[PDB]
Amino acid sequence: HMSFRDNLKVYIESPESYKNVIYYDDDVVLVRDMFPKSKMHLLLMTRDPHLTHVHPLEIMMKHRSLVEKLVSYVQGDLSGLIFDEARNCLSQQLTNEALCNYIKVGFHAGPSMNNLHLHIMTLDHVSPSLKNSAHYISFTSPFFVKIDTPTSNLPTRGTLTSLFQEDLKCWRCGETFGRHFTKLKAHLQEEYDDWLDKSVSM
Ligand SMILES: [Zn+2]
Repeated sequence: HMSFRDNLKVYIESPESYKNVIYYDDDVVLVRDMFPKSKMHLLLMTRDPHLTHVHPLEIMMKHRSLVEKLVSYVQGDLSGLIFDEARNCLSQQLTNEALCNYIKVGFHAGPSMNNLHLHIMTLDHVSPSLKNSAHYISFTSPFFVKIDTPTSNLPTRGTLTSLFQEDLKCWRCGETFGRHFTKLKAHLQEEYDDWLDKSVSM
């Protein structure tokens, strides 16, 4: 397991060693992504050696126990922690109320790291580390498998390549930008400021 794709393995082996880790116990580790693709971008990782290397699509289909445990952490145990993190990344003026509708949770259909990781992130996609269409698309299309996706609605592996070829479009308003990733980025910034302006008075 010496591929760079195995680099997450350190967080579940020795979570006590990394400042990036904001919660762990015997079962899971909540860690900040080192290349955040939104203002807040966290990963929830199982520490189970027999689950960490299972593909997320096989997890969704055949490991509901784990799915339910992860959800219980996100929506229960760690909810307050995640909202506080969001306030640190966005604005302290934001309520859990407003943040709840500004966060998404799910797996990549074709992860790039080998250890199972659930993405927990704000919707903005305003971040320096979002650098190409593939990044953006991987979070705003069916390639992002929302944790509440029914098994019957899981994406087909074969058809996954075609998503990354399509014009860029804003997730919030649907405006398209062709392949002008740079124009998309400027617009995402505009969308975030708008959401933030509306939301801080609430
Ligand atoms: Zn828009």
